[PDB]
Amino acid sequence: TGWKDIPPVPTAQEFIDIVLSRTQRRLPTQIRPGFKISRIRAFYTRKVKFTQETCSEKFGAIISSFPVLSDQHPFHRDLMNILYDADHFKVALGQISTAKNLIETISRDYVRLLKYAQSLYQCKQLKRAALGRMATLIKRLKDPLIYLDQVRQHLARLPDINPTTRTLLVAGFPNVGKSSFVRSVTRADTPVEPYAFTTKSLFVGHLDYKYLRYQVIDTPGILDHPLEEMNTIEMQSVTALAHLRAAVLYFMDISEQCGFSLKAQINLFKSIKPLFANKMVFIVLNKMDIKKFEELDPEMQQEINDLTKSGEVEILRASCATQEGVQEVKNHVCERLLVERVSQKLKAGTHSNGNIGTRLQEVMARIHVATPMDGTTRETFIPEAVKNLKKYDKNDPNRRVLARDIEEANGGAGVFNVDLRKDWILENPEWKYDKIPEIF
Amino acid sequence: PQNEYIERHRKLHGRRLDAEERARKKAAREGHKNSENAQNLRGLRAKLYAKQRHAQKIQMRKAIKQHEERNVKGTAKALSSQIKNKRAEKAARFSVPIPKVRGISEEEMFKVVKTGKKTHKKGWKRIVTKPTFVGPDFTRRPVKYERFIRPMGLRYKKANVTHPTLNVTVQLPILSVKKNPSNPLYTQLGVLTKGTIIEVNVSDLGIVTASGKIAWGRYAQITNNPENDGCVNAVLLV
Amino acid sequence: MAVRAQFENSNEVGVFATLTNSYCLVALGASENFYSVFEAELQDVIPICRTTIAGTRIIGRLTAGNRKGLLVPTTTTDQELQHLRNSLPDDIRIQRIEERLSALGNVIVCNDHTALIHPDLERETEEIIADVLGVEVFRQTIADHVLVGSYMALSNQGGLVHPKTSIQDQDELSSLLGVPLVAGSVNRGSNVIGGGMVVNDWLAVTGLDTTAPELSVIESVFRLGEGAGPGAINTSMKNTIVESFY
Amino acid sequence: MPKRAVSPAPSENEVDIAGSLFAGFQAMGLDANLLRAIARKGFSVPTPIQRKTIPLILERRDVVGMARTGSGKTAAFVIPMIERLKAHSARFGARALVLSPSRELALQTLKVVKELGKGTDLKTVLLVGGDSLEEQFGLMATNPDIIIATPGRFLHLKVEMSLDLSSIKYVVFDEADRLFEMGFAAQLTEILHALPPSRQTLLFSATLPSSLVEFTRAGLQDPVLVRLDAETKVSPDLESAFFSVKSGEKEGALLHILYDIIKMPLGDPPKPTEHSTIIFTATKHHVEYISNLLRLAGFSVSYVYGSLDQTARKIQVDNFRRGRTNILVVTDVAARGIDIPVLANVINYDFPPQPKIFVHRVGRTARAGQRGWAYALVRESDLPYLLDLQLFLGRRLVLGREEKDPSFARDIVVGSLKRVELENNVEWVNKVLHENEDIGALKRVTAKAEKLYMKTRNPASSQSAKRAREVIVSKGWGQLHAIFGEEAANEEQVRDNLLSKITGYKPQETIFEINKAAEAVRSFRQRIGPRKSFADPEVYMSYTPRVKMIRGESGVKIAASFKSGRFEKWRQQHRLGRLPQVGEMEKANLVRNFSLPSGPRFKHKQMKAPKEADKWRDDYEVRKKRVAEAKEKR
Amino acid sequence: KRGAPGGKLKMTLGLPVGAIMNCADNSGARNLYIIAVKGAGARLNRLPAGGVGDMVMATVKKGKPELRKKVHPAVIVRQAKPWKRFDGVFLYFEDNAGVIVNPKGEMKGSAITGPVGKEAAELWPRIASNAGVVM
RNA sequence: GGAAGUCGGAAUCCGCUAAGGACUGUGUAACAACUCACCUGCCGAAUGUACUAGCCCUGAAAAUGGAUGGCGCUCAAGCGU
RNA sequence: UAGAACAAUGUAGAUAAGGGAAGUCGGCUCCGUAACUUGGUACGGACAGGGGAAUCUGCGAGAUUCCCACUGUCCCUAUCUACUAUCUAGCGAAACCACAGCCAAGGGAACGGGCUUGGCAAAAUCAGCGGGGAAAGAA
RNA sequence: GUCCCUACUGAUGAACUCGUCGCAAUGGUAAUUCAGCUUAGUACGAGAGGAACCGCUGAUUCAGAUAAUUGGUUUUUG
Ligand SMILES: Nc1nc2c(ncn2[C@@H]2O[C@H](COP(=O)(O)OP(=O)(O)OP(=O)(O)O)[C@@H](O)[C@H]2O)c(=O)[nH]1
Repeated sequence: TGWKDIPPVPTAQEFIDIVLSRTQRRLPTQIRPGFKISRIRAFYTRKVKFTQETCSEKFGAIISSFPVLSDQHPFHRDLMNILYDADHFKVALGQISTAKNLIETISRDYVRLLKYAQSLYQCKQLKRAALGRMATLIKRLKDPLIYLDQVRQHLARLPDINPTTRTLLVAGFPNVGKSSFVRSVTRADTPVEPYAFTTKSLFVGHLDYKYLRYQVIDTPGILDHPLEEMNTIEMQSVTALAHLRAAVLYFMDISEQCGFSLKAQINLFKSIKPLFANKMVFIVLNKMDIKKFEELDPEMQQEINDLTKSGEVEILRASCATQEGVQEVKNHVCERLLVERVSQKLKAGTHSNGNIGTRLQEVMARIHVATPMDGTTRETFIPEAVKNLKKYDKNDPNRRVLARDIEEANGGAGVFNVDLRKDWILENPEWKYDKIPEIF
Repeated sequence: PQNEYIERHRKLHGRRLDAEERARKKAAREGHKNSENAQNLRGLRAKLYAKQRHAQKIQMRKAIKQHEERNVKGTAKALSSQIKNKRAEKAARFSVPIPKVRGISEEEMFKVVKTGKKTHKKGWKRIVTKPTFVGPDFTRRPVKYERFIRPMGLRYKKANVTHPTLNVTVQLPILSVKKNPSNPLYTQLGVLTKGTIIEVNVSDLGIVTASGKIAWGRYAQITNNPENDGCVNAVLLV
Repeated sequence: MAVRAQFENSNEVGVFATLTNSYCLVALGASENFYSVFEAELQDVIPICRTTIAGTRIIGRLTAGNRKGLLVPTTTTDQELQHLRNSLPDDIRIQRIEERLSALGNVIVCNDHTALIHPDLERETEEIIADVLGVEVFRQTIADHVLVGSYMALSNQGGLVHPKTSIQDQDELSSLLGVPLVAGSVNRGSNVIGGGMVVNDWLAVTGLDTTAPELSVIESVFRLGEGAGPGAINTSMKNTIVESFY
Repeated sequence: MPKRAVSPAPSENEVDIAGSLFAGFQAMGLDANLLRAIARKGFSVPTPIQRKTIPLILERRDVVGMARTGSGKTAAFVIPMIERLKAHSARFGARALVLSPSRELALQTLKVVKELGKGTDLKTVLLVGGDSLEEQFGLMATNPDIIIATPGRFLHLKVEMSLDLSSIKYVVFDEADRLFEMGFAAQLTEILHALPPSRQTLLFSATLPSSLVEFTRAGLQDPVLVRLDAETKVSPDLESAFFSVKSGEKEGALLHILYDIIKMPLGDPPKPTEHSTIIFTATKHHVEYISNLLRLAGFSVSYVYGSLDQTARKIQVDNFRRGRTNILVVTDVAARGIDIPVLANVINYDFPPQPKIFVHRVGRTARAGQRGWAYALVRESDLPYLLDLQLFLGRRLVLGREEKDPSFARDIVVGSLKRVELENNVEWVNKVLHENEDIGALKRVTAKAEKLYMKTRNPASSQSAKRAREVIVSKGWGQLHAIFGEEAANEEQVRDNLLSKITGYKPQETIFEINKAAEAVRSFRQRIGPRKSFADPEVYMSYTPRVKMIRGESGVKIAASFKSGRFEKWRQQHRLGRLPQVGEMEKANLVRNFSLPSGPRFKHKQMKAPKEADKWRDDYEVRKKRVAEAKEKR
Repeated sequence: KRGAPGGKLKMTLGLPVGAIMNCADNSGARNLYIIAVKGAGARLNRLPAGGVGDMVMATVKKGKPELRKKVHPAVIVRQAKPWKRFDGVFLYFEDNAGVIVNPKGEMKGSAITGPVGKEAAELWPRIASNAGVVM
């Protein structure tokens, strides 16, 4: 679902203040030298132990709240590795774990010391020693706490990407028209600014087509470089392109308005195709308003056609400024994703043994329609006022009066009193509001 | 939302219509609020606040002096790291299974002796409360000292030894107790008190002698009170 | 015309409402949102009555009837009968019946032509239903569920039955009823079709948790929202159903 | 309330073969009557446990027998018992005693001993909970020869009569592993203290927990612990594969096994089946969750967990053995309890802590020369336990596809799974979890159980952990499983290069650096940047080797020795006399007074007079006459 | 979300904690055993109890062995202890009976044996659908 | 990728000068823009940094309702001579 | 020793008389006949039942529904035993008693009851009584 | 191996001629928590999801009464 529920991580000083205040205010703090040595020992060992389990509980919460990189989906694992340096993540988490262990050991040793103490002064010193040594440990674990706070905040703000669902990976060279399509297709607020790397992360929007929900993932932008000398945000994009079963929509820019060349765009798409090994590749000539495809150099036309003549990589056309064909490309790609997934689902349901699966037969039962053999229909008593009726619209000025409006005008929800005799159709209209005799 | 949506909302709609004025008024009121806090709030919270403001003013004065100087103008970690990496690599590689089991402790030995002897003389036991160092895991003590009990929770085996000239503190094993200048009996039993001469292993430091030789043990004066501070701190006598 | 509504915050519409070709019964409670939705979809074309049955809001599961008549259980009191009679025109016969199975809306499903009843009703009740409704009454269980009133919604244009009805049961039921039947779900996987929906020849009111694919199925089966909605839509655009309810 | 009210019912099954530190029938030479009885029973040839044990018991040696349930341990210790007793004794005092965990096991022992001693005059008594303490009094008055009892009831009657057990010479502990798991240790020790030293001790079990080993060392005189040989060498006809699986993909991986790696037919099947899949899990909550998930997926699955009802377990096991269910999911303890027939398919869902437990769960199959398959799902956290399993089996580890044709039967081969379908299965699991709320609640329960079980599970070894880290670093962890196919190896590799070289990226700067926190992160990076045969084989001494407390029936805490006196009040009730002291002849009048019923034992025993007849009541005279009959019967 | 019904009026509670109950649905259990009551208020030594239409947590004591010894939420539909309805009618049922229900309010079974309390039918719409007799 | 004084590392100069830092903060994706440092005009006379010495506040408090002896006392009925 | 008021109590201990509750491992083969080596083998029959409460159809093969376990466990109900008692007429002790008897702070000697300074403070009784007027001595 | 004094608190009470109607120094002090409807599937949100103020109706505990009704107790020995 997300990682917004990870508790805030305090700094070193805030952590020490929290733990040493809880032990100050949640336990009694008055013992006297004229009391028994056993009770003095009990008081101080109670203080030390309480501080220990407080620190242990906070560290355990830190260790168990943060998601484990191992058990995540590969997309999320690589995304967090790029965004957070999983190496440093694991290092900081290990420091927290080791500090927890050492605090536990310090508490045990000083509990033994307090058992074998014989003076109130000595017990006080040993208690102050224990609490002081632990505080040194937290002060040392200053910086990992800051790193964990920052990673927690970014993780809580990170978008929810569903790894295995109908998804459209919107990708291409920078300033091609990626955000401009994503905003036109979904309700995602993805800045459409005319500068270069405007988008510095992955944006996600949601769509409805033929009563099905679709995901659209806008990627930042990829340059023409080998995948080894490659910048962090645009490796976030390549990870999105590499670990998502999806339809990749690669935007092509016929004009040189993007800031790059056609040949460079072709080279980049050829370089990224190995990751688009089997994902459904649709290249759409964005910005077909300025320079249409017909007004283009014949050898470049033939290169685009050669690019068509490979697998099931196909090219469409749309202008994300003249609201011209973004609708059409949307329906085309969504329908083909639908047909591919239904084909895969029916193949999966039909096993080699030939036995139809339970889910497949349930779908067949839900999709079959039953009709009477006689082929005779039944009469419908629909009144003519239905066909001569007018749709109610809440924005209309001269609507019907309506019960919500009358109750809001004549009171509220527990204030309006409804007259149940207003709809009483009688012989004489004045006979309503008449009290019925019941017993004689 | 999915990204830096607070800055997004700030860039699209801005701040509250009096955020800047509110902040300026709060900043201006900070001085009066600080004096009010320093003169009114009371009980461990004053103590904390005072100790803080002391640190802050010392920091501010140091920063001002450093800035004035620079505007007018126009190792122990290394040695400790070497020692710790040497130990770490030795432990990581050169570790092979070998028998090592500790003998049962003096407390249950005493309990067994009590099971063997019905009549308990009053105060026949006296546990040694000061921290001790023993060495061998199991040893049968002579009849003379067979009645001092040294608890495991009080037994120590390592000490933080400070070398002054090669200014560095290293955790080193304790070899033997040479003299405790408070009680000969404490010296014999291994009682570890303040100002106490102990023999400490100085293998990891790498001290070169007049004959060019490498030191493996030296005298160290324990200079703290291990009975109050749950640790042993000594200074090498070199 | 398919719409979504809740009584107070509950998705079960058929429990609190009963819709037919000539009248609408609405449970009386707190606000007027439910009544307002029903009237905005039926702008005085047929009478709509704020009624309580046996002092309850489950009038939908306690009342059974069609365009030609209405039946109430013996527990319903004379003032409630007077309210119903005064709100409903004379072209609708109202009668109170002494059935052992008081949940008439749970034991009887009736369109203007046929009725399917719980197999344990009495003989007197069977032909009194045949008299008041003027329909053919058959005893049958759907999906081995004996509460046809809660497990099936029926109209003169179609019928929605339990999602786990067999093909043999479904085509047998289609043969007897005379209208097409499709096994579908209402309110995101709920099996109580009758308890989660009221539907007539030109209106359906389901809960707010009813998903878009099953709402489209409902419209197609009951031939609603003009368009086409024969059920041939369900057969043709099967991709949505196989993807959503796989 | 009662979710984890006490503890996970299947706790653990600890085994200690270091307890090895203890040290035809006519050809065996039994009596003619016993021979005819065995021939009637149909035991034509003794089972291996019988062949190894009964001669020793006849040689009068205390023995501990490691044998599976259904191996015939019951007859194994009953036949020597009957051979030793061979007659009813006129002297008062029994000499045969067996302690069994549950009433069902006790009744099974009763049936066995009756069928094996048809004709011989031995008197055998059952002493289990739920029966009348007065009836047990009467049976002890009948003076049996063989006692078959549950220990708690045994102590109850022991305290109540202050019985003399000095005549007992033959003592048997049946399923002492279950006895100690259910918690009978202290009262068993008190029984042992009561028993005379001059006795022959038999102890039959499937496992040897350390507590049981200590108990045997305390109470047995030179135990010749026994065992078989299928309890050591994993049948070479067992072929094993190990699958690196993720926590969120665990259930999806289990179904890919069932679907694409096993070809498991769906629906009710048309003596086990050809497929015969058992699934070994960690706790009963995983048992229920996996059972319901499989059933929704369409799989003919029977579930057996620890604290399941007797009738339910019987029905499920009977279905599995008759082949009506083809999948059977058990934890460890339910598996040990149930007699499992020959299996072809074993799936280890949660990895076992002990390699010996793994050996048992995989010796569950591949028997009598018939080939067996063992698929085990392993996670990164269980990888150290996998390496401990490697050390125990002495086999070589093949990670991914380091070898072109690894022999899965003799090599421990670990690999991943078809990413394509693995994902189409994990999506299905996510969908069903989002749809069915009961499955979601079960999944949350098993998540909590996973946390608790990980917390309470025994630790691994340091070298195993270190080399587990090394394997995780190594490439062999992440590629497909050799099974799939070399062509797959081709296509996976077609892109695996770029995919792996993306996964292995070291960021230059974090997004936070892309303030004081930024300076702290930069300092953190600056601080934690990366750090810059010859021996004689003949004689080389190597390193590796070559008021006491007891719980009562009510459950309320009760003192060990609490003579309520109700036995003396029983005596007063039925005006009896002094009991026959040990040695004195059985007293036939008392035997006739309290001997036994006429066979079948009903439970429904209330004779209550009907209420007084009322004149206004319809059946006035009839009620009057039945009331009169009732007062006549009195 | 805690299964405490809203809008429930005062009525006499006659089924305390640890109470044996008949089972009214076709789920495979014959009796239930109330151990806890949702929405109860812990007083000094006061035993919680529930009336018709109140959710409790029950453990099955007899029935289908597969479901035996399992714990489920339940809502009670019939109460032998007399109580008064706001029309001034004091009434009681022949036994104590409830139905197994998930925390949202959906029944595991498909039918209810015998009548159903009016309060339960009003509070839980699913029971009104699965009910044949309402009194 | 972009980094123009202000995400970072190191140096940190000259001219015009009245004076202006290869910049003290705000701000942009980068600019831009504002602001500080410093300087000028108006105003007009004493300021302002660090210490010291008195009195006062804080510098820690539990658990029946109470104590400069009490009432009460403020250019005292408190403090110093 | 006798009258008035209401008079059937409570506690404790024993007692198999019953109930509520807690725990569970609780609910759900034999006789006769036929061949074979004295014992088994096949065939035929019976078993793996009652008591109580009820419902529905016309006493009815009448049909249908519900309850029967133990525990060295607790509590409750039942029986027995003992002590249990306001006023009035008459008769009628004893223990104990320096004098007293309201509180809070202070009264260096873990000391207050009489002293300081403060709260206060109004006859004579009856009933209930749960606080005080009793305690150490120290290695 | 050591039935009295006073406190609490009702209930009485002589002196002011009895009685009726009142004032109020002083003392004590009381209410608590949760839920449901509307707001509203609204604000907010890519999605998943998801409030609050006004208004209205209940329930827990505590406290003070009460016996129409509905259960229970019988020396009413009816
Ligand atoms: N005329 C025209 N302008 C377009 C079209 N698509 C995008 N643009 C312009 O492109 C500029 C921004 O493009 P974005 O959509 O932000 O580009 P991007 O590919 O998402 O890359 P980023 O800049 O990193 O977000 C604006 O000036 C848009 O008007 C198009 O089809 N036609």
